[PDB]
Amino acid sequence: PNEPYLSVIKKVVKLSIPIIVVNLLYTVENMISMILVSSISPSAVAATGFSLSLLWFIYSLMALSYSGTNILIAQFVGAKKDPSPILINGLFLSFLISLPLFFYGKDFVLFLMKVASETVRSLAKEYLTPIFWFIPIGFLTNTFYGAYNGAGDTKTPMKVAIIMNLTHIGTAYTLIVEGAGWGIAISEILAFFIYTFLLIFFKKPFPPKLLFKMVRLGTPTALERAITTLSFNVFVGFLAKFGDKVLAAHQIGLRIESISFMIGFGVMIASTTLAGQNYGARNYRGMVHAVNTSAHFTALVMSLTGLILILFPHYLVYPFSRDPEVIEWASYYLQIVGISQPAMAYASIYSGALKGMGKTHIPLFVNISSFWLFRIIPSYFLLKVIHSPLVPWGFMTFETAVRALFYYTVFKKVVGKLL
Amino acid sequence: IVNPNEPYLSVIKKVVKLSIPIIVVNLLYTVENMISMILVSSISPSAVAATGFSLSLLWFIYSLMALSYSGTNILIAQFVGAKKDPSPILINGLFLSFLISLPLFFYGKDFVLFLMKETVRSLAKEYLTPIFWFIPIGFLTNTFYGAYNGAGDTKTPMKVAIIMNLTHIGTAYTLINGKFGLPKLGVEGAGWGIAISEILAFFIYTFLLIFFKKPFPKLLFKMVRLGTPTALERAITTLSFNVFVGFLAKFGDKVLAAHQIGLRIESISFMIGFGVMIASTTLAGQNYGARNYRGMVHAVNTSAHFTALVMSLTGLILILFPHYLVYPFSRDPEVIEWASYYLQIVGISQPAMAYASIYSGALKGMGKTHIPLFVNISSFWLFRIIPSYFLLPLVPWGFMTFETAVRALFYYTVFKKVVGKLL
Repeated sequence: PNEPYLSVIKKVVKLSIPIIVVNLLYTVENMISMILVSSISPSAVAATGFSLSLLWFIYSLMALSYSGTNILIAQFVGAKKDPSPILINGLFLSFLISLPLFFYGKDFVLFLMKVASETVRSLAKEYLTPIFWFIPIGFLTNTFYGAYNGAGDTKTPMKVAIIMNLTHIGTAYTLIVEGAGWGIAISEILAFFIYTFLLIFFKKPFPPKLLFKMVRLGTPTALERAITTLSFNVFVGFLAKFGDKVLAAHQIGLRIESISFMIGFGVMIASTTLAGQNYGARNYRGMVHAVNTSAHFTALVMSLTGLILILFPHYLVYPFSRDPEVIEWASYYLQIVGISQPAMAYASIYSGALKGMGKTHIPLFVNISSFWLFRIIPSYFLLKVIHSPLVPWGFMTFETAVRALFYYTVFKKVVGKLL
Repeated sequence: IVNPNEPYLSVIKKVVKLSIPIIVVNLLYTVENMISMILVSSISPSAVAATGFSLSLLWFIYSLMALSYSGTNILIAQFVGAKKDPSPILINGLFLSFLISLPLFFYGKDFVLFLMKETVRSLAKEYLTPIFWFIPIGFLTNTFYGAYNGAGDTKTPMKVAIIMNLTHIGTAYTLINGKFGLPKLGVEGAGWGIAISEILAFFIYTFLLIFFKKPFPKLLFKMVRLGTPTALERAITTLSFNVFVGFLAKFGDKVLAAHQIGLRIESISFMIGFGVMIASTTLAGQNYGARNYRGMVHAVNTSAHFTALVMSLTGLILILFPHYLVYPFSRDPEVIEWASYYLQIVGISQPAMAYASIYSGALKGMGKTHIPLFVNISSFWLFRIIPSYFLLPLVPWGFMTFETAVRALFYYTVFKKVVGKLL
């Protein structure tokens, strides 16, 4: 409402560091899994990495189960209303939409893999056979992880994520390509049963025809994620035309940015929860200042981090790559993407804040509508003059800025009609 | 346009007066595609296969075509209904298709070859080179369509469709063969024959709005937010219906022939509902903006049951005489028995395809355009694709029927709970 800086960032950080921890644990989990399957064969690593980096399209439709619950429970707890009929319907919706992935889901993935090699797909079949048996289990765990975030108790998914990733890595270590998928499956079932023992017993998540609501709210994000993975695939294929050495540096820049993506996504889910609990309580002038201060602080954090990127180029990639004409490209990458990290703070906060406010159809109209018009398209037009990979990266950096002043200038006007 | 107490006959005469031009646009297109298939069938078998899979693929490519249509079909309906000036909507709807069709221009011709997984592909190349050349013109023409059925004037797109179809004889029959001494374009002829047909309609279409001021003389985010869910409804259902045809694909070509000919015999007795659906969209839009909610309900309630009677007669014809409808298209007997057993399963659902179509169009007029997205999708899996998976050729078809019958009682209750709370 009008509580000062320290007060609002205390209520933020204590519920945003847990999501940062969860996402960084996911990063560590997948890196250690890459290392675990690296001790098999380059073909096994190819299969595993391609099948994992391809699920961001299947493992991307659960934005219904996640968002349709996260958005509603925030406004319901904010308004002090019983947020019980959403957990039941949230779990029912997750289990309902996870079924078309149980059956014709892995076959869809094999179909997409055909469009690589043939042995790689046959090994990916072994890797995905146990994963798809417990896909509704993963949908339920995701609905839980999206419901605890709405009630303002992210420490519980933090603890459960520590448990789940430890179990994942341990079971994969024991069984190790099929055991690597058994790791995911067993981790998901264990985290799900832990959530169940926490739920019905000590009602810690919480103690019926809003399927319209959560469907209509989660469908836009379910779009955004998949239609962004495809778009970024086009943008990545842009770099494939000129050389394969520069091509493999974007896969390192992925992890370099991954920590900041995880931090911003944590402070995005947190700002989502905050904006939702203020909008539901009919406390709009509260969420204005709340997201304002959260953005002002996360922008300083991101300034510091993206400045680390600029000031320490090679001295973050030495363990990764150690050869000429590589440190140059990853370095120029970081130095170019260093500037556009505060903008990622603003574009994460404001977009996640509208999500909590209910404007879930806005992100795909600021992410997809930005993207092309300012990056990809202008580098798919200029790139016939300058034949160097600095064009897509510099345009990336400029476009994250103009996207960051999309969100800001579409936030001000949305709250105007509210007052 | 219809008041809350017109005696049914009064509107039943004023809905079949308006729906018939839409029915003639939907028909004659059937003849266009039939005659084009035959003309291409006059040459190579690979040409037949390539053209068939192209038109069945250009169904999906055209799913990004409703965004300009649904954006201008619905809006104008309300704008004309609420006696508000709908001209800027017209220009911002025409300029939208063009602007949004160049993504299909340039990188979009090889996209088809990409998705089509040898001579067959090369024949698709000499086919998808001149059509995509004038594809913005076709998008604009479909937007002109949309505008005309929205404003309530469907007879003009009827005449335009007639003249375009007549442009598919000559600029086709000739350009394929070569009576005019012109070189045999081969399959490419069937390309130009489509492309050229748009140009003609463009003239007539771009003529009336200047010379005769058509019927009449920012914020397109509205139009885009309306058109995107319809594009999803027509882009995801195509995909996911192929996941249902995989069910029947497990019995050989003799059942694929049954389903493929069912598509045809169906289509013949399909345009009725799609025409009345566009008409009911227009009616519900023109009454929603005019605050005539009771009259809107009365119109949709009367037209739904009238179309139910018509489709009951139609399904009865399909059930009583299936053998004679398949005799034109099949000589292998087992195919005959499968197609007859199929039409007896569809003809039942025919009356239930009137309520679905009418209520589907009706909720489009009154903004709510995400309804048919999560109504026609959450029904596939839940009722036709899964309950057929757990019981496995009459199981999948008999569940198709009752799915598009439970889609009736689902479209309705939503419609009634939405429209009773309008009052």
